[PDB]
Amino acid sequence: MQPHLFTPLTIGSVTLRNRIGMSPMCQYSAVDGFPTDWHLMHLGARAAGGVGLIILEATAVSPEGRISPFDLGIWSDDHIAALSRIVKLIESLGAVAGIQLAHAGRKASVGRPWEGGKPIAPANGGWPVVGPTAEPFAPGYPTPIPLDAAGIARVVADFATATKRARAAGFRWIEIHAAHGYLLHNFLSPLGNDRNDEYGGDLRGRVRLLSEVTAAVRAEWPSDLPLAVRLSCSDWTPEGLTIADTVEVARMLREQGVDLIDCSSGGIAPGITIPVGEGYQVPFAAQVRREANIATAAVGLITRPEHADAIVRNGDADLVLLGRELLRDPHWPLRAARALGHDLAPPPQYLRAW
Amino acid sequence: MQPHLFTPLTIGSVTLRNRIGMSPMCQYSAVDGFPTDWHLMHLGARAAGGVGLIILEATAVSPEGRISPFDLGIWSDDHIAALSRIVKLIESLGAVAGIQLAHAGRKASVGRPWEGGKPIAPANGGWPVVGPTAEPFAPGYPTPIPLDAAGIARVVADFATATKRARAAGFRWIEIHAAHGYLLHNFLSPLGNDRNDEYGGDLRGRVRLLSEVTAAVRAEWPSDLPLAVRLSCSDWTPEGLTIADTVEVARMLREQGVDLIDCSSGGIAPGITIPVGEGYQVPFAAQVRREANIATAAVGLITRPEHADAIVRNGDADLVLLGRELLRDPHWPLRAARALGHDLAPPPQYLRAW
Ligand SMILES: Cc1cc2nc3c(=O)[nH]c(=O)nc-3n(C[C@H](O)[C@H](O)[C@H](O)COP(=O)(O)O)c2cc1C
Ligand SMILES: Cc1cc2nc3c(=O)[nH]c(=O)nc-3n(C[C@H](O)[C@H](O)[C@H](O)COP(=O)(O)O)c2cc1C
Repeated sequence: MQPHLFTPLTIGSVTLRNRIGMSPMCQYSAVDGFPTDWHLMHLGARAAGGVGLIILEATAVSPEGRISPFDLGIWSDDHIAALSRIVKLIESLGAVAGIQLAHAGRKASVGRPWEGGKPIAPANGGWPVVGPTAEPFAPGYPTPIPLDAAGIARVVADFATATKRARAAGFRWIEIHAAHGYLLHNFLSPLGNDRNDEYGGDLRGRVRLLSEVTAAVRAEWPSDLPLAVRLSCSDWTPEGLTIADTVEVARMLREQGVDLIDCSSGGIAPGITIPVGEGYQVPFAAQVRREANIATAAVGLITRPEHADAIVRNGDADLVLLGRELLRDPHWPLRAARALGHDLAPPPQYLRAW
Repeated sequence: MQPHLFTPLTIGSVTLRNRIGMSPMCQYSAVDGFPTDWHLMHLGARAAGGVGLIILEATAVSPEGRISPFDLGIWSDDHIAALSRIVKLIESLGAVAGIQLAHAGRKASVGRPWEGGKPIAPANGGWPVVGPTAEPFAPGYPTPIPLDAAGIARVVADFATATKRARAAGFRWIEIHAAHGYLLHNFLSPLGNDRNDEYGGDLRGRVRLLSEVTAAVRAEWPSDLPLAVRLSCSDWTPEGLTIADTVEVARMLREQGVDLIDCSSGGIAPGITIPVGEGYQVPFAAQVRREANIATAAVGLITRPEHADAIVRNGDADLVLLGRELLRDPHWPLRAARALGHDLAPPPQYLRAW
């Protein structure tokens, strides 16, 4: 009589068949924000693998908000068609389709990870980036234009429009990317802010932008459908965001009608030694969930089925997200099920294999 | 000097990157012979997973030749567009796109395996079947209208047009399905085929259909592209086909220009006890390679990386085809490379996971 890895989960009118999600993972394979056949196959395989929730990569609410020129985008109505096609593949295979709205902020305009991931200058078809202050992310990175009032309203509107498009594309779950040194986290974290205005200083100020985005997003997204935020729970130095801070943000987000905190960390700056290891971020998921009375997703080097189960049974999170493990093994849910002794049918096309 | 599982294979203008092929596997997921997003993801995924050669399922050269109403088709020019799209995805991931042309013949007009695979009547969307004699396959199956002068050269033409179509879609490997109880095998096997024409009785006779089909295909198939034929090598019964016969058939197909025999078995009639087990068809692949001096593929309950490798190292076969292993694990070649100590990188999108 406790929740396990293969217990459904209901928020609003959306029921995940189990507690396994595919974590948002950029593919750097879009053209002008448009997906290719790559995306259909990549996301499809996991939905056929048996995960209950596919969350699409960081999808840029605007061109300047992309990590790379190859980022999936949602800044035009033209983006709706190919995304809904992806939604239909995913849902025919019994998973729920979700999407991560993103803005890379001062970390935008870089090359693909597998090409060294170096900043691309505006001469080579980069673009000027934005942020809370003109403080570059690292040596060699561009000097961001600090957002003023007009730039801030633009972002909120951009998230708001993106939300409409996601709805039209048939997504039944949306996550706001407010982690990994990107625009929202950059505002939230003391390490990147020097802003003395209402969008910095105190925690109440530093959270203002995430809060305006959340409200704009939430207002466009039917109360009926799950909304998530992904946070960088800790900056992993004493002078940055701590879990305590995160808890207070989660509490405020809950009040704004967010259904789930997806609990990540890192990214605000380079050179921060982060204690990586199996389930190293689960404790953040545990704390947020207890203390902010909100559902959480746990993530980071979760690869073993019994570990995933323990996370759900121990009430440390509601959702277990797999990144790399699902890249290695899109059929992991099916193996998880047999390892734990739960019932999961493969695609009918594959019955004669199992 | 001599090869292992990850050694390239050249035939004409086509270089397979390793010795691992995906065995043709019917998906029962087409409408009027057209594929869906199911196929693109299903086939793309195994190419993403690093197999050298993707053989598409049994693709019907005519409507009547389909196993099920839901079979892939290549009887119409309409079918070119969608299949080339499948080919471009496959080729973009570094694998070679192949296709198996098929005619279910007497076993034609049945439902999906997971829907009881029971015959479907003409009143109910079924179609009258065709083949060597008027004898049904088993209790319950329709009555095959025997093929005449006319019927025969329609089948031969069909295989030939299909072949033109496959070239147009960009397939660079073609296999003729002359196994599993289907039209060509049905004519080749004494069991259940009592024909007494020049298309029956003697081996010289029983093989005529396959040889003409072979000739037709070869003529349309450019000479720099490999051609394979899958055979049932044994009927597993005393009075049926034997490795001795298959060896003779192979020797004949080598002289017709066929580049490889894909060595399967079974399917002529029900009630034949088949001694299934790991590598149970591999001695057939060995013997055909030994005595007919022709390249071969092995297939049948091969799952282990070292066994697949041992098959190639020993010269039992040139190519190892995996069916069910790849349904279960599209990424098998990546795991098999790691276990045997060969370099095989995953798609760049996935490098962070390996
Ligand atoms: C290729 C790749 C792409 C990623 N893309 C995103 C992304 O678009 N958005 C995001 O919030 N996190 C992204 N991440 C981080 C993961 O979503 C996830 O939080 C973390 O890697 C979980 O660890 P795991 O990969 O060990 O499961 C990505 C990670 C990888 C390896
Ligand atoms: C779902 C499924 C569909 C298949 N469809 C075909 C087919 O279209 N053509 C064919 O020649 N063999 C077909 N086969 C047989 C396999 O290609 C293969 O030769 C045999 O299963 C080899 O053993 P393996 O699956 O253990 O590798 C199919 C097998 C399965 C399980």
